[PDB]
Amino acid sequence: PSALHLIFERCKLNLVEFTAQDVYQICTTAYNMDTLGMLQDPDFMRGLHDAFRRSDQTVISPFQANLIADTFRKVGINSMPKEVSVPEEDAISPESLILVLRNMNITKQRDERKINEVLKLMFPILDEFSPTQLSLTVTELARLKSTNADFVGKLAKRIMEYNDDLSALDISSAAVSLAYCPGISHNILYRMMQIVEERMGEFQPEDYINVLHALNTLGPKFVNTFRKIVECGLQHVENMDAVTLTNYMVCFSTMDYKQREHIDIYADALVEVATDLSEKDLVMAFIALQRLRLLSDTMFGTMASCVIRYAAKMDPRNIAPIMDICSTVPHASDHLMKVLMDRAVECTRILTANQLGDILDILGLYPPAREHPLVQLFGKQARLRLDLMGPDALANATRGLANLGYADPEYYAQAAETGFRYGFKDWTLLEPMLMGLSITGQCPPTMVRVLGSHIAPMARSMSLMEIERANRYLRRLGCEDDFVYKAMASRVLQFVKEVTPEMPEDLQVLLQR
Amino acid sequence: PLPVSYSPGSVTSTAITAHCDVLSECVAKADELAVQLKTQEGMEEFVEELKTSATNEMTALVKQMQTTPLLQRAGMHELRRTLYYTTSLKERDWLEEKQYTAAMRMLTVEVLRRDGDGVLSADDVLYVTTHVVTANFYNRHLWNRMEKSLLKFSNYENIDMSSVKAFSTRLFKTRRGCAKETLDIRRKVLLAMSRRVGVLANDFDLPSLLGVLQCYTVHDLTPFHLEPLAIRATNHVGDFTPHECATLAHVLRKWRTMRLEVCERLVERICTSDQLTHHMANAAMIAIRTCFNQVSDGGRNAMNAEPTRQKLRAMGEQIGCRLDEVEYPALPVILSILDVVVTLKIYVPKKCLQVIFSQANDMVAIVMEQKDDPITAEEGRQLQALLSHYGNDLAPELSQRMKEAFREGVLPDEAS
Amino acid sequence: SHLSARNIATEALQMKKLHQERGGNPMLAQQARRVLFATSIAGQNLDARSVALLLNTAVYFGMESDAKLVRECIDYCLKNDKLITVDVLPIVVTACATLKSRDAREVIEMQAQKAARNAKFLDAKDVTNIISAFSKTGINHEKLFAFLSRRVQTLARVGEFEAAHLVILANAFSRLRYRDKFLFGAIARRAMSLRERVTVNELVPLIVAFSKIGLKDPKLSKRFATKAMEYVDQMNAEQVASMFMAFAYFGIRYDQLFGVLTNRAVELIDEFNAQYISTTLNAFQRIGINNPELFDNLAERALAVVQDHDARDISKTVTALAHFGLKDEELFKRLASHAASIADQFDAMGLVNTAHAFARTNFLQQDMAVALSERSVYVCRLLDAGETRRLLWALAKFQVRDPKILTPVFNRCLALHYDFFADPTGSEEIEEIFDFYGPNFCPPLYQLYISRG
Amino acid sequence: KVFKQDRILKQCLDYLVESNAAVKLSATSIGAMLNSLAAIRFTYHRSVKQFMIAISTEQWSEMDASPLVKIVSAMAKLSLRLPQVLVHVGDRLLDVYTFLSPLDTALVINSLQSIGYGNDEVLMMLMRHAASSARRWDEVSLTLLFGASGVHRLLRNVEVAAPLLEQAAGKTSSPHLRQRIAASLRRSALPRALVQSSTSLLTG
Amino acid sequence: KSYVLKFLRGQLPEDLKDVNGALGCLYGTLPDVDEFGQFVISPDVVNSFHQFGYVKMPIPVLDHQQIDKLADEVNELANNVEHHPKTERLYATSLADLTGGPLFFCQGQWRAAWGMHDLIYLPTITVAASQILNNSLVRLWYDEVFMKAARTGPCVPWQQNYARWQHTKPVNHVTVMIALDTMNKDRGAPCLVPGSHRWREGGLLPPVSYDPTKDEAHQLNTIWEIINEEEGEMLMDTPPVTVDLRRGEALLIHPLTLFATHGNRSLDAVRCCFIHYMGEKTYAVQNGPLLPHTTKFQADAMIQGPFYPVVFDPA
RNA sequence: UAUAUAAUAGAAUAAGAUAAG
RNA sequence: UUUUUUUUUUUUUUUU
Repeated sequence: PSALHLIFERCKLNLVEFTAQDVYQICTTAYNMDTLGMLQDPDFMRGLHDAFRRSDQTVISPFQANLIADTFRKVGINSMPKEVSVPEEDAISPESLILVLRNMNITKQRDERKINEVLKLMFPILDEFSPTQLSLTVTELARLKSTNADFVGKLAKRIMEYNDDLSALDISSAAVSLAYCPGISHNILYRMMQIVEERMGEFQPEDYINVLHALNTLGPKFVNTFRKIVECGLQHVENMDAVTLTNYMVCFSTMDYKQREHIDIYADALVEVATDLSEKDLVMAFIALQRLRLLSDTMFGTMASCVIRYAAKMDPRNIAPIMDICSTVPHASDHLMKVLMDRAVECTRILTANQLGDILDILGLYPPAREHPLVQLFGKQARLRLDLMGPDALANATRGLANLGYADPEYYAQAAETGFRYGFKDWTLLEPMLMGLSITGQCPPTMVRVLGSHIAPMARSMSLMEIERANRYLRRLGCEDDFVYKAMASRVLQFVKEVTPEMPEDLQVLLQR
Repeated sequence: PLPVSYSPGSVTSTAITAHCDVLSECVAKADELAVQLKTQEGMEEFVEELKTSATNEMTALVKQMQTTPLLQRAGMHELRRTLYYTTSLKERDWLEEKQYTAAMRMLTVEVLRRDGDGVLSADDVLYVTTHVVTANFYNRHLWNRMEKSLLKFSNYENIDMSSVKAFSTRLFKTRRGCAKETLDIRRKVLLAMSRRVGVLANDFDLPSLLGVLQCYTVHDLTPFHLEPLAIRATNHVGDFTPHECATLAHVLRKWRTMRLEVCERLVERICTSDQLTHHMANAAMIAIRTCFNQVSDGGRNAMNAEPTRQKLRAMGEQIGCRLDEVEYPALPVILSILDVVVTLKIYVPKKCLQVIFSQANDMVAIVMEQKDDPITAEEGRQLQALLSHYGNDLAPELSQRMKEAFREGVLPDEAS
Repeated sequence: SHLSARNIATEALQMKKLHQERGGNPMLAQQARRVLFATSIAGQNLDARSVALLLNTAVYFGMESDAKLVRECIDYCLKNDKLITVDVLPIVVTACATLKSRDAREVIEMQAQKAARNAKFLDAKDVTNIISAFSKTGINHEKLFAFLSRRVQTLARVGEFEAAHLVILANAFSRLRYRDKFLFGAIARRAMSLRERVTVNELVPLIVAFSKIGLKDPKLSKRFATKAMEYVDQMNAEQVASMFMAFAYFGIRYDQLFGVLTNRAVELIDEFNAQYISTTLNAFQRIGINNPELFDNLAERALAVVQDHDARDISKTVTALAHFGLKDEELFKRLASHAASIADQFDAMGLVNTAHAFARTNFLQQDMAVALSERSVYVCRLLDAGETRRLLWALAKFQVRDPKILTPVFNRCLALHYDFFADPTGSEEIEEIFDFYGPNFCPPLYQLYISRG
Repeated sequence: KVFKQDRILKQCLDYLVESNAAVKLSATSIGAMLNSLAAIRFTYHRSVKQFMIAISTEQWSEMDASPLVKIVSAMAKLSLRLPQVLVHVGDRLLDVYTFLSPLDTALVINSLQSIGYGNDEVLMMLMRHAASSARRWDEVSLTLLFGASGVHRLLRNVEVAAPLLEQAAGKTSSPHLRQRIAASLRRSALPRALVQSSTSLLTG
Repeated sequence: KSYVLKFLRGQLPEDLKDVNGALGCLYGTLPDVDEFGQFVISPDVVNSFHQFGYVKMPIPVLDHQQIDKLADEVNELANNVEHHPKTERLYATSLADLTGGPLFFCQGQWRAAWGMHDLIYLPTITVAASQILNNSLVRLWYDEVFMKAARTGPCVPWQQNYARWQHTKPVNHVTVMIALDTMNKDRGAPCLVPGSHRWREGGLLPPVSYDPTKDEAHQLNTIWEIINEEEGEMLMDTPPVTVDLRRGEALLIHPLTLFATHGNRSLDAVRCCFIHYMGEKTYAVQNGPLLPHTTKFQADAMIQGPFYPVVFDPA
């Protein structure tokens, strides 16, 4: 290929004047056919990237620039499309600021100063917007996570004014984008939901999905619209997609739907076709079913069987919810539980502090986890992660490791020092540390003094059984401060004003000291 | 003999002085024409001719500096005035970007060379820093070295008064829209000279006294070394114009020196004005509230606390009756004045309330019907509550207007 | 190891923690540097937390502002200003502290304005982290400091902070030179209300900060002195030297505490290093207490270990020995020969202090003198008139007479002639300088000197 | 030449609008000018909007198929959204849809999707015509059709989407397009069995 | 030592020469003292260098990602709107006047940049350089980078490396050229005489006068002006040869070989790195420092110190 | 009878001495 | 353990 070799050489040496469209065409033919060694050759791609960086990318669409950048990144060249400036005074048009926002959204490089500038050049010319342009700019602003609620409210009012000129998809997209905006007013939301429910008989499944997402985001303040959509969709329940059924479950859990008659129908329809769900959708369906108190003997088995085919490659952020669901439910889940423990053992390296703490906490009281090899690995990993644990993640990890019988005095001492650095606010944030120390039953006297000084103010808000547990922990640790026992006895006196031998031995010993 | 190369910042006269004298005379004439105006096209013709002459002179100076090693043979005063004119002609828009950058790059290079030698006195550092940061010309090494050398407070101990005043005014005037990265070095320049200002407290004149205090306060700096600087002003009230007493009250409040005794004199001096304005009344109300919040019901003189409040209330009424002469620019001023009056239970005549609410109605009769253009919803709610407390018969139009505005939703939220 | 950018930032933060507060293992630093070298966030979208963590970990591990990762993180911080909430503000501020570019200054100023605006809605964690982060940047926003001090006082009136928070708060507010007696009084009250929850490790730094801030009240020092006297037995050499320095900074003549501290110091004489010896000698110089047996012990230990002596340690040691009068023969020789080797590490004022200490004791070694004189050309720019006078007198006693070395010193003297010739002391020093160098070596300074001003 | 000097073309378009020459120009000339303007991402959309508005309904009434599809494609690529031009386009499509080539049909469908056309009857009947002539669709036509933004909206009926899906499975040989079509089928409103079979055919 | 603050315990020293070895960036780390045997150059390459005075290594010495990193660092060094940190750590830079020009040259970069510091300690080039100098010790002297303009990059006239290195006593030097980009006769490939390293028994031709206000023809044709008749007879048979280098290609050059670099007539910039390695037993000539702000040597003192680190030591 | 389309999000988490005016 | 906070401040007379 003498001609091909010459062309490649001339491209490599940066001696060819390339336009943005030519680079786009070369990228497309390299990514589609790739009969030649274009992507495999590094020098040619480096030369093409050098030509693209110095070119004029205004003559290509944001999608084309994004595709060029993706093609360059697929081989290793760190490429990023240029940022377009705000149009000048003559080119200030409703169709150009929307283009600026669209390019900012597509290329995934958002500048808030540019957003403010194009939001201040849109207000004077806001009267020139087409009905669809408003529904486009609302979603574009929502996808940029803008915090300007007044502009979105004005846009929503205008969208309401041109109701008859908009399709169902535009109305649903405007509704969901409005629901995603945090600071928007509630009267506008009520008007939009009324508009949606008036034009609700034309909805496609995509519009159903958008409306369900909007309702879930808004919350249980909008029960009437959810009731209307539940009553309408009862005809389509059998012939319905799985994802929208999962969204129905999520909305049912969120709104606390007391009408448990249609919930059974929708749940049965979901469990019929639950085989066609991905990781996130299946996890959300599990959580929604648990929070609605729907896990029966048979549907739990089918959902667990569906989870089995996914448990091998679950994300580290989707292991704790399934463990919690299995823990709360009283049915048989030994096989799924073992697979999840194996996956957690595999993922122990990348697990963060919170996820590791949750995994340890769920398996604190699990009998089969006592002899499983995850205990030592998780203990070492928690000791490593102890610097990054928070006030609650540390407590969860300590509770899980103490309940599992993992014995390592150094880890519990370091946890005590970390807790002293953070400080304690609830008894549930201090008890796991005490039982972890009592597992080994040894600590320096300064640790005992600090623990007692933390416990003493907290003794005025403990139940009698918790006082018994605290006294047990303090006796095991070997405390001798008198004010702590004074406060404990003072609290005990209120519940049992009688010093009669009726109370157990520990109580008489406590009040004696 | 050693080859020292130190020349005083303020003999060794090169062609730079001759170049700069022409610029000085041309700028002086172009400035004098502005005073002569108070034939706009006619005087614009002379302005254009002078601008072209100055541009040609600066072009010749830049070419001479580039071609010939004149900077090394130059002294220091000529270098400083060259920097001054290079920065000053740009804000007057008599130079282009290319020429300005070409001159200032060489100026910074020569300044860095002299700093490396060590011949930069404690005054030249301040001069270069103030005339560079206010022009917002960024050179990394120059900025870093100046910021590091402004931390040797032992050097800046015997600076002259005139240089202190010049730097203070230069930093004060161009503070309004300065870039954020300049603020920290501005504060460092102000603080390096703070001790010298402190020992200069008993030497300033009163307008310059307030100028320096306002310059330090607007740069969110309240150093302790300038503590006497305020005190003398507190002990020298009665020589100030009525308008200046408002800024003096604000400065004293921000300096933790506002007490009852000085507040009485400040309120009295404000009351001697020919006609009140929004600034004076607002400052008086804020000062009255601040002093009213400084009495304790269980303190050393808790029994004597009740008369003091009464006294303050009386002084409040002194401003309360003269509340119609002012012209409110924005709603927050009205809201602050009314809130101060209501919280302290000050008595206000019905005529003053009528005028205040009429101006408020005329102000809110812009945001909702024009709708082209920032009154937040909470501010409108506070205004409605105030009107309801004082009665809706005062401004019947305003009540309905606010109600229809809240129904419509024209007023945005605070979160937005 | 291939990982997502968030999964890389998490391990980077863990590596930073382990290398920071669990021993400075060089292998961890090298691995973190190698991992962060190839890390880029140009394409992937991340939270503000992940970007802030990446920027902080990159800046911590020696990465300057010229790198790609630092540039991308600073660009993200400049563009998306509203996503950097209070939770992730101190991380960005701490990362930008060392950087001194224009973008770093803009980011620091924007974060300062944000913190000063929202200073009344924070909690103990957020306030402590924000003030600690703003301590490191050297910023001088006094209004922000006043707002944060007010919030600290209100939040500590209800017993919110604890030992670690108080230590961090005191250190941050002392480094920023904010002499608010009410704020430090509130911090002290909160500390004393934490009975037996302020251990030695949390008590020594508090005393050090309270000494450094320079509080006029002398009643506060008494309580710290008594509590230290109670806690002497549980201390290593580090804290003994630390409180020597602290109670030298206070400047109050205590007797029992000093005796017990000296007993504990001579107990641990086999654990003292160069920095601890230098700190103890400097503290004794500052307080003026003459303790010759302890000085002999410290001199012997400093003779035992000389390689650990850094430029700061060398300077402090020689200055203290020269001021006190006690001096050894071979110890000075070892120190001078070592300082000759590391003459390229002395600071602007440490060099002057070392040279003047060696000149004042009439100890002249050719190698050390030559090294210090040749080095005294990159530091003359950063010298005050008194330090310049001291260095010039040291050079005159050293008999250098080298124009390449003399002309920058004389340039500095001429550029600061008012503060040079009007010093209340040093008139005899300048007289000896000019007697050595004569009138013809530098005309203008002679003409000024025969004019007395 | 991919030459971008928008001031020159703005002056030319201002002369075109001021001279009232848009009411006498030919349909193919209008399409060519609009396509040339769109090919370089013209900045001043106000001039193009005025130029397109100025033309009368008489021209819209008897436009041929190809110039009309060129005009609507140039409108879509310029991000132009005109409520009153689109109704003329819709009635003209109602008149002359039967003469559209498959590539013209794909271009019309994807361009109308790109401008968020609210009419559903025209889109549904265009999709029905495309399904009727599915045996002749090329590769680029299928990429243009199934590459539309809201493609899953149009895949309403099994009749309108079965031959198109089988033709795409037979002809299309790009993994990314097959994945996109499978995702659209998942998000569509087709019967579950057809979706499952099509996903099985396309992926794997 | 002293006490380092907690947030400063990971920072690198101001001068990167203070680092005893090489950072972990670029390649992982230096291998073991007995694992350096896999970087030996072939004897045929040694003979070719000794015959021609230059040779290009058989394989590229850096992978592509490392080349991108090095190019990015070179780009950041030549920054003008925001000057590079540690700029004052260089021996000399083209932006000392803050203006710049078509050709950007930077010397002493290894003290002020990561990666560039690690480039000094590359086993692939250091082992070959040691093999060139009779298998002995090698000490880095200094390095530089050239970056030409987009379309008006000037051409360096004919030059001999030793013409400026008169402070070093013996002729014991070697130069390694790394091409961070793809070079050509129109883009900046080096053109050098195939046999000029053995002319005049090791003497140096006089400095060449060039006019910096004209085209490349006279710049490349001054060689005839600077040579004598016999040198012309030698040159006629073997004309100067331009070697085209790709990314990562390394070129070993004798200090006495006449070489020049063609200008840049491509559509973008081109970057190249030169690293000059001495050998052991290389002595000075005069008192004072060889490079600006470096250690001051004696009359005939052997060259050593932190400014000239040892990068490879056999046995 | 024409050379070409491209958008789905999840994680709440605190280290600590600069030879000053 | 009881001291303090909430403005659109813009008026400094040099030849640098």
